[PDB]
Amino acid sequence: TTYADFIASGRTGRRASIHD
Amino acid sequence: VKEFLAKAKEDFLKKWETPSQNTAQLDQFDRIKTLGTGSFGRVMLVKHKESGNHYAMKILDKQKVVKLKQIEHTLNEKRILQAVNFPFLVKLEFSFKDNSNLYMVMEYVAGGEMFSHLRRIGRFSEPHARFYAAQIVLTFEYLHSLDLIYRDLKPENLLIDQQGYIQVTDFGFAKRVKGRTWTLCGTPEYLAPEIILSKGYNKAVDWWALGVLIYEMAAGYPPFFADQPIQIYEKIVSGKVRFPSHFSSDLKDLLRNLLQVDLTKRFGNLKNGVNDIKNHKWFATTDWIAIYQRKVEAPFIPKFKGPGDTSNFDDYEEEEIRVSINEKCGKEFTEF
Ligand SMILES: Nc1ncnc2c1ncn2[C@@H]1O[C@H](COP(=O)(O)OP(=O)(O)O)[C@@H](O)[C@H]1O
Ligand SMILES: [Sr+2]
Ligand SMILES: [Sr+2]
Repeated sequence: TTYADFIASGRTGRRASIHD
Repeated sequence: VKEFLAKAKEDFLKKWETPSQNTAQLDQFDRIKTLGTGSFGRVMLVKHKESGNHYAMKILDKQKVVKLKQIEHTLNEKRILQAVNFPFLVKLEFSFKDNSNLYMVMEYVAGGEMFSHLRRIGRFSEPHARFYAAQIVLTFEYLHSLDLIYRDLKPENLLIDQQGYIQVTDFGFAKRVKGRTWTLCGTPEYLAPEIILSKGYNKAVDWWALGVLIYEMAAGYPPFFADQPIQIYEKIVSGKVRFPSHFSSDLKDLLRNLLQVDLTKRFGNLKNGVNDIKNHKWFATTDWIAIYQRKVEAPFIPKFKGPGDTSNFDDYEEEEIRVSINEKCGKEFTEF
């Protein structure tokens, strides 16, 4: 399921900002 | 209303023109614990000796800010935060600096990040997500009327207070601009495609960000996700999005209008402005004046065990504030 794929992804925790 | 912002914009302009400086000093507070850590510093729960009040102190290492070339962005953050005043924006209480760091003392929002509750519960129901979305809608209308673009909406930057209402924090990328800007900044999952494509952009990116937020709250996962940001970027510019089967048709229609790659068709950026959003069907039951006055009963109230309670925040590795005997980058942060 989409949820399954999300929970298995490496971006489920706090997301950091980008500066570039 | 249309004239509430009148008065509002007047108070902002005075504080924007002539900003407050050095309104406290480090020895007035007792540092207690870390609430959230970041790129150039952290946020700690502190306690004001003279009054006994708890606050949230953001500490920025000057040397680190300069290294990552965030001087202008940092000055922006403080200059704007000290000038704004809205029921759903975190209140900046004090600000000052020393040889090594920059400090911003704000009100302490004890409920924790919306992020933490969102991940724990899984997802919020539509009326619950609508409650929170309504608040952002009014805040962005307030912010845009002052020529400010937020640029960093995400559950991690939204705190729930004792009433269950939200307070927007972190103005790291907030900027006052009439026209368009070009900085690639924000958080991957929430970046509008025109930011990625480097076309130059305006306030429309915030409304895009709102579509992503509402989607995440209701689905429990962002519309565009992957393991690596570049992969995420690829997805965003395609605009191809799928909706959970449980999303109401009214919600799907609002999101198709917010998550629109063509600014010419993006809600919030049309002749009717914010009203295209406020008058949408999904918001029909929402009484905007009741939200603003905070009289609506919040659907979720975080558990509170007295002030100075940090139960709603995960734990972090503690560090000791380091203050050099030599002034660091004094000229760069003269206006702070
Ligand atoms: N006024 C506040 N009250 C309570 N917690 C806060 C407050 N401000 C920030 N925090 C916590 O600290 C974290 C980082 O604050 P933030 O301003 O976003 O720092 P950064 O710019 O390093 O990302 C937030 O996600 C939140 O958990
Ligand atoms: Sr942040
Ligand atoms: Sr920031």
